[PDB]
Amino acid sequence: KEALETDLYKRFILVLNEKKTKIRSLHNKLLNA
Amino acid sequence: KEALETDLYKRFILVLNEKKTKIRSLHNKLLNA
Amino acid sequence: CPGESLINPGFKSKKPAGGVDFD
Amino acid sequence: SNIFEDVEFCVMSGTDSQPKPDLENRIAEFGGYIVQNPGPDTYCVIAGSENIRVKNIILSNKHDVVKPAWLLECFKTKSFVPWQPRFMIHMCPSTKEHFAREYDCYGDSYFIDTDLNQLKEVFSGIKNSNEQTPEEMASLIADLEYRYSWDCSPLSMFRRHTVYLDSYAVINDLSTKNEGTRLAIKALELRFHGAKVVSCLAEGVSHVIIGEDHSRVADFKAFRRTFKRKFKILKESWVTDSIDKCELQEENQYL
Amino acid sequence: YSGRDSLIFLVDASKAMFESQSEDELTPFDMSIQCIQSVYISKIISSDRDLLAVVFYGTEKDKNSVNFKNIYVLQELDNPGAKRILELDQFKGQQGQKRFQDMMGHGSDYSLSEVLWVCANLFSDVQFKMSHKRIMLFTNEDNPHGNDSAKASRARTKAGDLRDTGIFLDLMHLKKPGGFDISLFYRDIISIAEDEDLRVHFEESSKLEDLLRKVRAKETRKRALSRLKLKLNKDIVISVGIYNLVQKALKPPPIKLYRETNEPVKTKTRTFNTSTGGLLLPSDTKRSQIYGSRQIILEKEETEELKRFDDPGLMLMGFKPLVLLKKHHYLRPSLFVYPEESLVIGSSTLFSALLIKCLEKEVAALCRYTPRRNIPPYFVALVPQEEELDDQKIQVTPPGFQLVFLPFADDKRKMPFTEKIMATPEQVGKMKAIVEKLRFTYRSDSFENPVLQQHFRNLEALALDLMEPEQAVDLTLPKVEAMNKRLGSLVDEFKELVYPPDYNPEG
DNA sequence: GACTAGATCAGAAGCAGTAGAGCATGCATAGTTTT
Repeated sequence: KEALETDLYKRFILVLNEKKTKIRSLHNKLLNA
Repeated sequence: KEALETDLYKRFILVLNEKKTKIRSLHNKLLNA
Repeated sequence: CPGESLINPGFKSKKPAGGVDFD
Repeated sequence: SNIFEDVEFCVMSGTDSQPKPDLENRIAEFGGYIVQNPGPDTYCVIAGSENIRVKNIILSNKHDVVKPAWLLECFKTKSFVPWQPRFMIHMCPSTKEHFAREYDCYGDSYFIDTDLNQLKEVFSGIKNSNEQTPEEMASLIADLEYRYSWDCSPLSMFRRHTVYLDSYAVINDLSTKNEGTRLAIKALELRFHGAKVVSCLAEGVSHVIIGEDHSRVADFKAFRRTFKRKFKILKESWVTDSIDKCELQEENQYL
Repeated sequence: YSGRDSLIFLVDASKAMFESQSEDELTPFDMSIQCIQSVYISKIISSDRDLLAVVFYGTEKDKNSVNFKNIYVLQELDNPGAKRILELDQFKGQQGQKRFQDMMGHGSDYSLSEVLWVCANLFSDVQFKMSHKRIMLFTNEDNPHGNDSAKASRARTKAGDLRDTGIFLDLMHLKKPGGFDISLFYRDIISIAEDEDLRVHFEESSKLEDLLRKVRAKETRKRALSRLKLKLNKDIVISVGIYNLVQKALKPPPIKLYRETNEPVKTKTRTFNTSTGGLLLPSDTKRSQIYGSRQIILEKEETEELKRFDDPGLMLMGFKPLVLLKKHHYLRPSLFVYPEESLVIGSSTLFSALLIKCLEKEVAALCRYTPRRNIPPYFVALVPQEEELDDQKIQVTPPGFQLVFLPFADDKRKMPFTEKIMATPEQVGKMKAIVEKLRFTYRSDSFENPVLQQHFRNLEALALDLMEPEQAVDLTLPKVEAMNKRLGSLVDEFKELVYPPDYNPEG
């Protein structure tokens, strides 16, 4: 129980940064175009 | 443990939904325009 | 002397406003 | 250091570990033209206590308030670090429009990665959400795990499985609880591990746990045969031997 | 009564003052601090020129002119302000109690003689004229010196000296575990020992409740608007004083502050000609008025001379029956006329004779009134006013004359003519029932000005940095729910008996 | 000799109260335009 919280935080971080990178790429490409 | 898991997961899904909404809005509207 | 103010000497302690109290 | 050249700042908070006059002295040392009352020219209004003056400034959307930590960050780094949602306690409409472009409704930003501390701040921002039901939440969790491939985690691996037990003298009888046995702690550990313990023998039950009493195995087999979907018969040894391995052991050896 | 009221707040700092008998109750120290703050706020609102001080005894540190031990003078006698209330606000709770213990200390010995000496010394330093001198002793120890008899005798001698000098001593005893017995020691120290104030008290004194009752109305000392001459004839003249027993209360005028440092700014108005641009003295301008397609020019001195009719004073005109006076002829708030022997000797006797005989004959003295110079005359009626006292012999209606202003022909107005429709007896009876249901007793001090009270609450909140302003209850608002409950079906019956079925008063 | 203390008079500043001027709100009435 003392570690499940951080186990969940890690996955949430991974997914959130993945989505952030996706939006970064989308906006950057559109702004360039 | 059950309460912690459910609360944290709800927390994360809200933020993920908001991020998804904004990325979708960009990719759809700003590309179409 | 009786019923004098403990804050402002020389003045009588005014009773608090009670508004309308129907009989 | 003239990092705060030709700027205006106001302070209306003396309730903090650092007294307001000390803050004014530091401001004057850093070059910010202190002002005792906000006006159209001020670039901020810092107040670490939500007193009446802060509320009055809030009630007018003509300026913005900043948590005193902004000055601490500016002084420590000696740099004009911009505002972020964590510090601000209220924004003008224009600053709100500016933030909405590079920031979501919550503190989490769009164009910059996040760190554990930032996510903690975000998870402390919003208030609450209790608009779901157990089944809906479980379906959401299962969908997330399946999509993002987190099933390898030590926990939540019993989620897809519904588990029944022979804790009642008569099947489907809630008035004959057999509390006071190792089966209770077995089930409690199972459910702690994400197992969906079901007290009613519905057609959707997928896993059944049996102890040393095999008297009612025939009834379970008959019910399984009657049902369209068959549930494998499992013993309490499988879950015990699987807990230490943190994995779902094959049911063939524990049928 | 001339001078300022001086008050010193002595607060004990012994251990017994920092213990709570019950979990949900206030320690004696907290009660004392609350009372001090309440009195400070009341003084700020009511009398801002009075002097207050705060002293502590029983502490470990010391701060006084005489360099005595175990006496900390926290605030010397000075006018009240927000800074002092905030300074006291850091002892208002348990954390405040720890802060007080760290800053000064507690649990040490003391001598009441030294404490009273320091209080007298504080009184001596004041350079203004003090009309009253008071000390309030906040303590819960009935026998401060039971072990030492010499200290008790010294305290008694010092208390006697202070009483001789003209210093009032009051004991505000707080709750004690075993009970407070004034009989033991504090009888001699106290200025006045009431007959009822001799039994053992198991609860805090009744004076704390009055102290915590916040007064938020200005108290103005007696003062004469004018000293005039009442002239029965060209040779018979008496001296009278005019007072105002009713005066409208206004918000304190705003001041103009500079925004960058909150320092006052002074203003000046000047007039300069458009062409030259230079300043024009008041002597380089005239006055104008247009009438009948012409311009009439007069100097300022003549403009003021237009208003000169007679010298200041009251001129007798005759006597009028009180029936001829009318209640709906009110024009201006009435004034009070009282004798004054300072300017003319023998005025009191003639005034008394006139008052007595006017009361006997039921007449009012008609007079011409000119308060100041360059003021056109008005007509006034002096109505006799007898002395009326309440049960406790506190005078409620003073003796003298009531000056009522009478209107001129120009002060009345013409009303549109309206046909009269009288009501049948049944409607009058139903409305009589409605009136009788809502009867109540009225007193002149039963209402408060909501605007002024809210203004003072807001100002206090802004000054002391409170979380939110306190909201005043408006007693002028009707109690609609209670009236509806009391009246019952009377309203419906009256509406049925007086209004047609399709009337719709709202529309 | 020098110096201090008490009493008293005069002038001035502060405060209270009235008067006079100015600023904003609404509507009465009439006029003008539209149909």
